Amino acid sequence: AVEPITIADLTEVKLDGKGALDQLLQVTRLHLAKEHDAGRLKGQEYAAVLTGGITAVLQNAVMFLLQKDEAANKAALVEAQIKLTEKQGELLDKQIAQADKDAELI
Amino acid sequence: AVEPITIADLTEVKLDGKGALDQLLQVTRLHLAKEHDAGRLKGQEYAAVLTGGITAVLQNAVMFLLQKDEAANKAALVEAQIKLTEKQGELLDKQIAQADKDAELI
Repeated sequence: AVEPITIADLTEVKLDGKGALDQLLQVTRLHLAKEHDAGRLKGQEYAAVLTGGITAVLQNAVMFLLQKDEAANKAALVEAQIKLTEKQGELLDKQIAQADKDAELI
Repeated sequence: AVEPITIADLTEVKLDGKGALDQLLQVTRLHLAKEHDAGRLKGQEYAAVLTGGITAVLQNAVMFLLQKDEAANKAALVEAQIKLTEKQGELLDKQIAQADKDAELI
């Protein structure tokens, strides 16, 4: 169950790839494109914003990939522990009555 | 019970998608649109604010997705432990009386 996360997983070199960096850049491009299509951006702020954003987007994507997968696993582990505590509580509920019946042997 | 959070979960590439980034951008757009509809914004501050916000919104969404799911699981685990401590307290309440009755065997 060990899928090795690789540079290909982060980003393949193609512009239209499926890497996380690639798709974040694509969505940024779409938002800027709609903004320019409406009368609100010239063709130069479009480049300025993207170039400014590149490194921050990279850092965020790197942060995302490392912590992404294991969080769901942690949550499932927690809910399994929830059920386990349910059962321990039930056993102790049995325990009190068992001891109370055991009282008079002494 | 392991749903793998993916890039699609974070954001699909479409503008009108259901990704967290997409919906945060949509709500920001709605607030700015109402502000412009009232006589309070020109069509250029609208672009300036959005472009400035992009990366901060991205960072906040990434922070949100990782910690979102497991918090509820942690809370449920805590309340299960609450019930467990209830039962342990009851058992010890049985314990004191048991020992007091056991006193004279020595």
